[PDB]
Amino acid sequence: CLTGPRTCKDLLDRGHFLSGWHTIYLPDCRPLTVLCDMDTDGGGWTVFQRRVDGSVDFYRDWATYKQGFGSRLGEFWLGNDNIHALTAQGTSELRTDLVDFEDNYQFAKYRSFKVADEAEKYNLVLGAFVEGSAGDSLTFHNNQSFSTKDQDNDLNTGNCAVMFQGAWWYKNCHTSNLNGRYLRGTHGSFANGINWKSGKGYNYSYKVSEMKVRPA
Amino acid sequence: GPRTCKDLLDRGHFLSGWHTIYLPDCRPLTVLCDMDTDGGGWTVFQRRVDGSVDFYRDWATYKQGFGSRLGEFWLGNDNIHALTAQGTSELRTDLVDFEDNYQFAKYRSFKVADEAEKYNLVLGAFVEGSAGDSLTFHNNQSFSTKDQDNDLNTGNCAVMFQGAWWYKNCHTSNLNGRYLRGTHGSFANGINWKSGKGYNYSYKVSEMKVRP
Amino acid sequence: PCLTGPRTCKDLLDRGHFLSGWHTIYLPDCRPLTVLCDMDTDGGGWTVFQRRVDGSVDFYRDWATYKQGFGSRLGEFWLGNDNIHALTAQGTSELRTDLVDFEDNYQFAKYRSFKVADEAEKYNLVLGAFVEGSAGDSLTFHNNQSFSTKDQDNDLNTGNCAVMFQGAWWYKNCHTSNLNGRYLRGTHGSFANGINWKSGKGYNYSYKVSEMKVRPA
Ligand SMILES: *[C@@H]1O[C@H](CO[C@@H]2O[C@@H](C)[C@@H](O)[C@@H](O)[C@@H]2O)[C@@H](O[C@@H]2O[C@H](CO)[C@@H](O[C@@H]3O[C@H](CO[C@H]4O[C@H](CO)[C@@H](O)[C@H](O)[C@@H]4O)[C@@H](O)[C@H](O)[C@@H]3O)[C@H](O)[C@H]2NC(C)=O)[C@H](O)[C@H]1NC(C)=O
Ligand SMILES: CC(=O)N[C@H]1[C@@H](O)[C@H](O)[C@@H](CO)O[C@@H]1O
Ligand SMILES: CC(=O)N[C@H]1[C@@H](O)[C@H](O)[C@@H](CO)O[C@@H]1O
Ligand SMILES: [Ca+2]
Ligand SMILES: [Ca+2]
Ligand SMILES: [Ca+2]
Repeated sequence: CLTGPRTCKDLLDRGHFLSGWHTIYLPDCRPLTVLCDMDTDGGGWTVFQRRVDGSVDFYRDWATYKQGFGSRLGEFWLGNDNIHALTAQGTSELRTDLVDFEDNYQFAKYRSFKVADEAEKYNLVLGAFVEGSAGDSLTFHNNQSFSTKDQDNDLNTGNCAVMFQGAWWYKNCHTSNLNGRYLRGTHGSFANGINWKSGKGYNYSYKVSEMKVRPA
Repeated sequence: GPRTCKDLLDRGHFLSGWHTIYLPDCRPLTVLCDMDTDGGGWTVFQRRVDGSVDFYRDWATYKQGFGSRLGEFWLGNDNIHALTAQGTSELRTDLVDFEDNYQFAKYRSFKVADEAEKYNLVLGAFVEGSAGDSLTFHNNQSFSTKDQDNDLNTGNCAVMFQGAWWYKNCHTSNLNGRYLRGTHGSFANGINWKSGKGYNYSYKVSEMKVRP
Repeated sequence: PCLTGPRTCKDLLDRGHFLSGWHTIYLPDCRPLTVLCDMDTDGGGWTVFQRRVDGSVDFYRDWATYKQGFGSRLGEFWLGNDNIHALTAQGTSELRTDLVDFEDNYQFAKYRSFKVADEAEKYNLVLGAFVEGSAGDSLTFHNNQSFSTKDQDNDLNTGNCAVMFQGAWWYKNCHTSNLNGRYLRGTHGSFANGINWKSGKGYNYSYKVSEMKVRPA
């Protein structure tokens, strides 16, 4: 409803100062309950990805990544249809917040972030890297289909989602793997964790990870 | 508008959480929906997770419900009846020990009568379960709180085992017992499932949930 | 809609919401606000305006932030001083403090009345009789005190209490309680800069859980 809230940004302007699950209205005016981060970097971010404790299985198939999964009480992926619905007219920016197991925070911010629809297999349109202490380990994945174990759309003679137990805009294969296994800090296994290459490397799996959008 | 966690899943709520539904009498009830386990679409009426909430409670409290949407809770006997009376609901219990071993038992049908009949347990055959069958034993028995004794033992099961349950003479499951945190010396007064981890082990997590 | 609907967590309990959680109530001015209702503790029906539970949220914050509120419905939060005032402006609500240590010991402390003035009077605290509580009175001490943050010193100490004790509070000179202090996780060497309650576990112990909540008497 034109005079209803359509982003976490709106809700903030309208005086909801507490982070939490609010329902918003998408461009097409269908209602959708989302998590609003009202605290970080000015606040007003819609969170589409959350990892926090390893409670939820993220090594999932296409249908599952399509529709979303997890729990409002915990970890979740908002779902690719929704993430597209939310970024349709790409004027909204991306923030990535990582917290390690000693509670050290790092992050990264992009100017624009858009995922295409299923027809173009949730393609990643990412505008410029603006800054962040995590370094830029997403640009590398610009202009690439999203792949999962049962649907391969990567640039690797093998199946990247299996080789790195995740779901992602995989090329050959990745520099970031935020949907990887919740490995809890330093791990021997190679690059199959919640990893950000310019952050804590290919052998460290963050304690917390959030991916979130706001109109620019 | 929706009448079960099952409906909500059908209409495309894929994320577990607290949604409001509509009882067949029509009072709306905000319930926890487990959209993940075993196909999803389960309404959770009991959750233990961390020992934050006191479960050694009286009749009025078990009647109306207690605890926190943020944590542990009992949905309340009136609601559990409202919720399982009309049409047939299937039970299912998920159990997690402190060494993270997942377990369950699952029943064809599960119904609790109203207060007049003491929220009596009406249970169907065991479908399957790695936790074994530690509930059929309690079928056709009244509910008992500490302050109310409907148990078929001349002592007071509820107080001997500090919980609440359709206690008989007395129990082979005690999912509303004390949050004892794994192995305990004390006898059968924990979150215990006899064919599961035994009378001397209190699970880390416990959930009781229903689906059409 | 402002009239038909609920105005306190007490009403909601009366209306048959038996489960603790976030419900919307209507301020005396008709503005909707989403509050946390503790339907379980001490008869139930309490509106929670402060919660600490895991150390996930930064509480060492400025005036504007304490004014408007901050944190997460999923976790820790301060409801905001304007709201806490809005809620107690009619002067007839009981205060309850629920604390839990890292041994799972539960202590509480209760007061007959609790009111914070508006911003003009710097959220001045008006507190009534200590009714009882296993945690001891560590609040009466802070009667009649303005609320202070790091960037706005309104205390009775030639120095800055919020800085020294890394929190925010009705600091006097400075405190016997510091429930908005740093989440230090049990025993700490540093002096009185934790989630501390002096008559409770002392100046060198930071509780695992803390909640401050109100209910119409
Ligand atoms: C709350 O505390 C105040 C003082 O604290 C200030 O105000 C509060 C609300 C906050 O803003 C704080 O930050 C401030 O620091 C107490 O006020 C005092 O009360 C006592 C009585 O209990 C008064 O004592 C009287 O003194 C009078 C003397 O003449 C004049 O003195 C000064 C000038 O020197 C003048 O400001 C004052 O108003 C008098 O005109 C006299 O009437 C009589 O003999 C009596 O002894 C004292 O004056 C008050 N102080 C101030 C700063 O005005 C409140 O009592 C307390 N409230 C409660 C309920 O406890
Ligand atoms: C873990 C996962 O994502 N797999 C699914 C579901 O999508 C599959 O269809 C099913 C196999 O028929 O397993 C599960 O039920
Ligand atoms: C809560 C609040 O308003 N304070 C902020 C910011 O303004 C501060 O500079 C910082 C202190 O280094 O804490 C925070 O980052
Ligand atoms: Ca391939
Ligand atoms: Ca008896
Ligand atoms: Ca000062």
